Amino acid sequence: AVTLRTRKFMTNRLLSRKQFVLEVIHPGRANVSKADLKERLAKIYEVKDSNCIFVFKFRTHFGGGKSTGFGLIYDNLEAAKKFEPKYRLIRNGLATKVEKSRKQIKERKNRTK
Amino acid sequence: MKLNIANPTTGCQKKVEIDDDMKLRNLYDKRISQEVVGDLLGEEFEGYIFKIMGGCDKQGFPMKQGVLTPGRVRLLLHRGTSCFRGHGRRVGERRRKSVRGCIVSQDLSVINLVIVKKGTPLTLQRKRARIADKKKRIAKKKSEAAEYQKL
Amino acid sequence: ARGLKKHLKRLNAPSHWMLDKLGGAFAPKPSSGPHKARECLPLILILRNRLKYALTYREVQSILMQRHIMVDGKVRTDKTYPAGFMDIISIPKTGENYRLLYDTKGRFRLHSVRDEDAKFKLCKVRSVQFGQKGIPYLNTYDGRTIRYPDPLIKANDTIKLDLETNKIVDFIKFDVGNVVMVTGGRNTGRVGVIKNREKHKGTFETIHVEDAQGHQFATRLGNVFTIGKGTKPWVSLPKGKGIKLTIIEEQRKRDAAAQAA
RNA sequence: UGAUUCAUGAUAACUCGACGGAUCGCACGGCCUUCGUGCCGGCGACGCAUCAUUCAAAUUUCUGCCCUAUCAACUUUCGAUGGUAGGAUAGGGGCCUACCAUGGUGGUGACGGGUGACGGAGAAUUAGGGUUCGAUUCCGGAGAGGGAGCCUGAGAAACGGCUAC
RNA sequence: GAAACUGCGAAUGGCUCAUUAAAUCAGUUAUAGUUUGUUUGAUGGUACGUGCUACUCGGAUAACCGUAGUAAUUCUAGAGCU
Ligand SMILES: [Mg+2]
Ligand SMILES: [Mg+2]
Ligand SMILES: [Mg+2]
Ligand SMILES: [Mg+2]
Ligand SMILES: [Mg+2]
Ligand SMILES: [Mg+2]
Ligand SMILES: [Mg+2]
Repeated sequence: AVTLRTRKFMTNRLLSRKQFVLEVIHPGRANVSKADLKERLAKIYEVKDSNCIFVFKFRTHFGGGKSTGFGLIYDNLEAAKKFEPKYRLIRNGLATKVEKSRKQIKERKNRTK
Repeated sequence: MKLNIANPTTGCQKKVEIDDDMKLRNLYDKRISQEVVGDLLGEEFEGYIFKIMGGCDKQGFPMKQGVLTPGRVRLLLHRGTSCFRGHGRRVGERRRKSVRGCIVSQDLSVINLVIVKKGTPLTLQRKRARIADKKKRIAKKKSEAAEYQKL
Repeated sequence: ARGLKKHLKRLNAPSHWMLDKLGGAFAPKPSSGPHKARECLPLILILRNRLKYALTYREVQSILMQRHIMVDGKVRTDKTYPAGFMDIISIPKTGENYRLLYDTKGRFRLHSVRDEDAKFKLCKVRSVQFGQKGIPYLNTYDGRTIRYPDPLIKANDTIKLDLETNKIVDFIKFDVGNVVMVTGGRNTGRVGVIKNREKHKGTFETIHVEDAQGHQFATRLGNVFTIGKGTKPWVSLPKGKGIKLTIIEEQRKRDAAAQAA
C-alpha cells in the first residue's frame, strides 16, 4: 500500500526529457526498489517504453517510510542514448564496462614510435 | 671498418667487411661526401666510384659534417638536424651530444658509402565566392560611407 | 605567476553568482569575452544553476553543442561565455527569450521578453574617436565597435542595436533627468532618474539619482546606465521595478504575504 | 581629454616588408552562352594583419610591519642623488654608458644586527581597551639541491625544459 | 581509421615557506610610460600592367620498406618512397 508523488517537475525539450523529484511514500515497506518503481512510473505516464526511465539519488529519510529521488522520463530511447552519462545506462543494462590496467596504457607506449 | 653500400640508382643495399691496410689506407684521411675509387679498395669494385658519407664508430657516436678532428667532441645541437632527432623533446630545446669529426679515422666501426657510377568544381566555387564576397564588401563601403556623407 | 590564470576557485568567484561553497573546488572561470568578466555570468551558470535544464557540466555541454543556445543574434557554443548586462539569450526550441538584468539586491535575473523586445539590444558606449583614414567609430562596454557614428552620439551615452540591420536605430543622450540603473557596487540593481551630476577635475564623475518613490543616492559614472529618455524605460523591468526596498520593508512584504494566506 | 605637438588627415620619401588566402568541409540546384558537372551560387572550418574589448601581466603613487642605540652616522673613486645625450627594454627609469654638478638618508631611528620572520584575508582569548599568533586548502610573492645562463613560445630566466660549475 | 607530419597546451594545476622587514603584502592610484595567443566586435584595393580590370603551380620530408653501429637510453648514420 505504497504511493508515489512527483514534484519540482519540469520538461526540457532541449534534451527532450521530463525531469522531476519523486517523493515515494512507502510505509511498512523497508524501501521500494528502482526496478519496481520503473513499471509503476511507466504505467502512470504511458511512456510506451519502460526503459527510457532512469531513477537515481535516493535517501529514505530518517525514520523511514518516505524516500526522495530523481526521475528522468526520456521520450526517445535514442535521445537517452546520446544525451546520457554512460554509468547508469550500464546500470540498467544498456551498456557494459571494461577494466583498466594502466601500465603501458600510454607511458612505455610513448617510447617506441 | 665494416662498410654499408647502398645504391640510389636501383635501391638495393648490403654490407661488407675489409681488413687490409693497403686497401683502406686510401679510405682513411677523407672527409664526408667525397668520392673514392674502389679499384684499390677491392679488385671487384673497378669503375665503381664510391662516395664516403655518414658512418659512425663503436660506442655508436656518428661523425658530423663540418667538424674536422679525429676525435669525439661534444657539441650543442638543434633537434631534427643530423645526429639529433630527439623525439618529443620540447621544440626549441638543445642537447650537448657527443660526435666524431668529419675526417675518417682509425677507431670507427661502420662506414656508410653510396655509389656514383656503376661499371575541381569545388575549387572554382571557392575562387568565385572569394571574388563575390570582396566585391560586395566594396559596395557596402560605397553604400554606407556616402550615406554618412550626405548628412 | 608565469602566465594567464586558467582556473578559478569557487570562493574567488564573484559574489553575485550565488553559487554554493561545498559544491566543489573550482568555478566556471568565465572566458575572456565582450564583457568585463567580473560583471558577467557564464552560460553554464545561465543553464545549470538558474534554469536547471541540465544537471551536470557534461549535460550543459550537450545543451550548448546542440547549437540551440543562441545569444545576441548568433549561437555561442562556449560554455564559459561572459554573458552580462542586457545580453539577450534566446532558445529557438523553446521559442523562449531571456534578457539579463540586475535585480535590486545586486544579482542577475533572466527576465522573459517577447520577440519584438528581443529583436534588439541596448548598450552604452565607451568612447567615440577617429580611426584609419579619418572614419569615426565608437566603442561600447559590450566591446562592439560601430563605424560612422551619428554626429550627435557621444561618450557615456546609450544606443539600441537591432540584430539584423546590426546598427544604430536610436540613442539616449546620457544627461540630467533620464532614467538610469546602476550596474555596479552596493546601489546596483536600483533604477532611478538622474537628478544631479557633478564633475570634479581629474576624478570620477558623481551621479545623484532618485528612485521612483523618494529615496536618493549617488554613484560613479562607470556604474550608471541610462535606459530610457525621461522616466519611461525602453526595456521591460523585472518583478521589482528597480526599487531596492529596506530590509524592514521586505520583512513586511513577507509578513503581509503570510497574513494574506 | 581634467590635461597633449592627442585621435586623425595631407605631404616627401623609407624598408632588400612581417602582410595583403596556391587551405579544408558538406547541401546540392534556379537557368544554356558553345545546352558541354555548363552562367553560376549560399552555409561554414582554419588562417594573415590593424584597431578596440577581454583575459592579464609589468611597472608604479600615498600611508601602513615585529625586536634592537652594547646599531649615530650611512651613500659616493667602481652609480651614490640629480642634470643632459644616448644605448638597451615592450615601455618609464642610473637599468647601463659619456660628460657635468655635489648631492641623497638620519633622534620622526637611516645604515647596521636579530628574527626558531613569507605578507594579507584571518586564529585563540576577550566587559571595553587590548595580548599573542597567522607554515597550511582564499588572494599576492618567492623557490624547485646551491648559484649562474639561455632555446622555443603570446606567455618561462620554466626546472615533471635545456647548458656549465 | 592505428603510426607519423603539422598545429595547440605543457607558463595552469599542484607542493613548500628557504631567501626577503617599505622590500614582498593590504587599502588606494597611474600607464597620456607599456606588451597582451586567445575571446568578442569592427576592419583590409594597386602583389604590378608603360596604374587603360590578374599574368605560373617547386622538391623533401617523417611515418613505411630496407642496411646498420652501439652494452646501452623516445642513443644514433646511411639508401629507397610519398
Ligand atoms: Mg601557480
Ligand atoms: Mg633617458
Ligand atoms: Mg624564514
Ligand atoms: Mg598560494
Ligand atoms: Mg618557478
Ligand atoms: Mg630554474
Ligand atoms: Mg618533480
